[PDB]
Amino acid sequence: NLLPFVGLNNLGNTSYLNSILQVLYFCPGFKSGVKHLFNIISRKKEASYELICSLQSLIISVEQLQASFLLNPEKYTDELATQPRRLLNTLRELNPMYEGYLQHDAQEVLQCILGNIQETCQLLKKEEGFELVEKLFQGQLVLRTRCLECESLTERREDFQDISVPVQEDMKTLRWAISQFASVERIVGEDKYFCENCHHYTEAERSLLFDKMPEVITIHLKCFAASGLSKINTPLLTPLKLSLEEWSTKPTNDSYGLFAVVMHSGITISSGHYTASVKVTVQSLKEYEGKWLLFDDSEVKVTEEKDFLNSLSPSTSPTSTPYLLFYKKL
Amino acid sequence: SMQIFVKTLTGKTITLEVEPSDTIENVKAKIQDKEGIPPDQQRLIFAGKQLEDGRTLSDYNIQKESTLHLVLRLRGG
Ligand SMILES: [Zn+2]
Repeated sequence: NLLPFVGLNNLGNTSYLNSILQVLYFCPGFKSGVKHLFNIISRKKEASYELICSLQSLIISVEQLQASFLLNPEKYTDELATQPRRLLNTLRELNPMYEGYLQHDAQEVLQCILGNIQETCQLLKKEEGFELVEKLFQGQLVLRTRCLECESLTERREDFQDISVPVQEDMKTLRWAISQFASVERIVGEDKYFCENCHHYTEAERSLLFDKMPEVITIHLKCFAASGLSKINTPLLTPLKLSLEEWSTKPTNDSYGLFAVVMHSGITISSGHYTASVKVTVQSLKEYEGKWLLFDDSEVKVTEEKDFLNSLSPSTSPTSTPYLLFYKKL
Repeated sequence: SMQIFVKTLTGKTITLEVEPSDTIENVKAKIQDKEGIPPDQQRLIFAGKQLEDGRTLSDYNIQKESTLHLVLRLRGG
């Protein structure tokens, strides 16, 4: 009853990395981009590159276990899993916080992996598919400020790789959370704006607008609070399709579809368990299209669309708190 | 000295008066003055990159009206 989907063995408190590695394995274009970069690096070596080499090794390991299970599904009884040992080694080389067997942040290790892939790409380009991370996960924000005295407007451009929205004000929807992120906010009182046109402290309106859009939208859910830090376990009402046109600098028809969720389990923020849900997009590998795989380290469950969407609801109070949502451009 | 914005855990924006020579530790101490979060629990994201302790804001090219995003660490494993 094993599915033909390769889980990842927990190597000691490493579910933070495992759920991110599953979401990245199923991200559309990330495997192809890594293979292209690895071809480049391997030609260069036959003529910092270790994150790419060890991600490529992990990707080929997952592919070959899937293939061998589909060939002889009898040699596989307990689980179909592999170990990301070499890539954990490479992450401890790139960042010493991952040394040992402590618990970490999934969004932080995702940010580390993607930042280092981007640095490797910039190195390869500067030395010379070199824009893998920029095309997949990076967008533009326009951060506009309006002085409420003189009503002048200043703008900033900033890059982003995910939208960090709140889950609570201090049932709510993802649209509410994105409005709390990008709708016009009015900064007053202790947080007055310094206007250079007035040469004074003024009240100001700030608003954000999505300018250039990635192919994958990552929503980082701020499911944590300060009073004394606690975890908010009540989710937002999460949609399957998302449009960001309400907060875009131009009209768009580009909508997004939810394809991956990273969940946290635990009543505190200092410990817990990370799991990944992934939507699936040789004939045996099409009875799964449109279905949701739940990755609990080496264990892989399947789930139907409607059951998965129900398990996310705040009304059916879940113990797995959604933390990272992944939407791809339809 | 310049003014920068910090979008906090509730999405609500605060301001900070900083120097291009202030370090990420000093920025985090000012955020603690305003929010009550210890600097070791703070992660600061600017333009998609996390700001590392030991560096300065000029290292990251943070200028007047730059916005930091404040998140915490949700530990799991
Ligand atoms: Zn003004």
